[PDB]
Amino acid sequence: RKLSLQER
Amino acid sequence: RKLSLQER
Amino acid sequence: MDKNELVQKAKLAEQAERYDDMAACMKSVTEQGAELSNEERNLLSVAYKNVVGARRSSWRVVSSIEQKEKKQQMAREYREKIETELRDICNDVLSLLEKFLIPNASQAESKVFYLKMKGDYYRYLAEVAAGDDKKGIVDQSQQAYQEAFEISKKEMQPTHPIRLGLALNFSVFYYEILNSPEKACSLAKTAFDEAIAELDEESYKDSTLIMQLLRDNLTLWT
Amino acid sequence: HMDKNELVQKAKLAEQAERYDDMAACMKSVTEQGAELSNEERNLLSVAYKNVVGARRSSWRVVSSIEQKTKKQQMAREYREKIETELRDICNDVLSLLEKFLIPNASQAESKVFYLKMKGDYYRYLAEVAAGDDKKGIVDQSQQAYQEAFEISKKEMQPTHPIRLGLALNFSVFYYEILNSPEKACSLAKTAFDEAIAEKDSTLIMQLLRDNLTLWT
Repeated sequence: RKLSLQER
Repeated sequence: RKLSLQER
Repeated sequence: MDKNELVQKAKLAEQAERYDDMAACMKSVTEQGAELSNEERNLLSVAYKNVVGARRSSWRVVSSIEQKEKKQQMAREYREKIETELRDICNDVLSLLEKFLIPNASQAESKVFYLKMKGDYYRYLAEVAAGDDKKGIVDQSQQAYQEAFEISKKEMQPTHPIRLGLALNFSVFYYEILNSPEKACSLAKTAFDEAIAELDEESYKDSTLIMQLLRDNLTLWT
Repeated sequence: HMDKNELVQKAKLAEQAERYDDMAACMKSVTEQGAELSNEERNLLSVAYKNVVGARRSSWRVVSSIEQKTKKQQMAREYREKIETELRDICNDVLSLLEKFLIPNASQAESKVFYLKMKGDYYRYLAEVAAGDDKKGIVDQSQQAYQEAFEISKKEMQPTHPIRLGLALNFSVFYYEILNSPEKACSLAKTAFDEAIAEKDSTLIMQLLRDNLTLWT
């Protein structure tokens, strides 16, 4: 998964 | 799905 | 820019999912003048099928938005932008076919492969044609499929995966472009049966799954 | 000028068509008309560029993997550096939109924090592939943008504002991944989680904060 925030 | 050959 | 450098950067581009890159690499390979190995041929076909596949999908999204005001004129202009991209790609492939690929195919199986590609990209042009322009496109696709079909009948087993892929896309052409379910079903069914009678390795998964493919289309068309 | 209404319409279209370079060009024109951006506009710009830079970061990670697991190795290095050049161009494009239009014009605190957070994100993405002399400078830019945004976010926003929470998340990731400071990263994440404990949007970002803390320990 993504460490950083979901903004896509 | 689509009906045509799926050529990855 | 050697053939094999380009083939390797092409394989990297594929893994990276940068398909415009991969296609440009394989285009360079092709323009180098020489016949394409099975490896190259397949890398070419994959690259351009993804490049065009993205535009085909985008086109679909924006058409079906345009069919549901100044927003409607936005959708129209944007669809035409995508259309010009798609058309330019298709004609790129078709030039590559006429200039290098088809006039160099010493393997009969490759000659079938390339004519089927030609059928396919005229088919994609035909999905979006609008006018008296469209008949000539449809005729080019149908004639290229028929040439491929013809040759595959002399030089190929009914179980051969290129012969069956050619049969699937030909039948889809009849269904989607000529709106003719009877010819679509006949061609599909004839190919499935001439295959299921001759199964008697190592490309098995291909044949069978194309056969599954053929079956599926039949089920949705009958 | 062009019609910003049209531009926002095209960019919603481009989004649905999965054409994010298009989406970014539309929203960048919108931005280049010099007005403050509404909230819808703000988010469509950020989403567009998140995706544009995202495809390249993915491609870079994947080609790096291949390069380090292999003549072939050297062509994988050239390819990586091409993706890198592309990525730097996207990142400086965004960053100069932030410095030239967005940040100067931001009326509220909410927007100023959002935009400086973005500034931190894109200097971070530059850092992920930066040389090493022109890399400490890039890291510093990211740090200070995050810092500025952090202070403001303390003053004008509850510990529960999803924008301050997302800012804490990305700033902590900055400490972990870029500065290599699992300590500073873990304290920052937790201090933000515990401060958001007292005072369902923010919960998502809070869960992400926790998952990261668990993985880092």
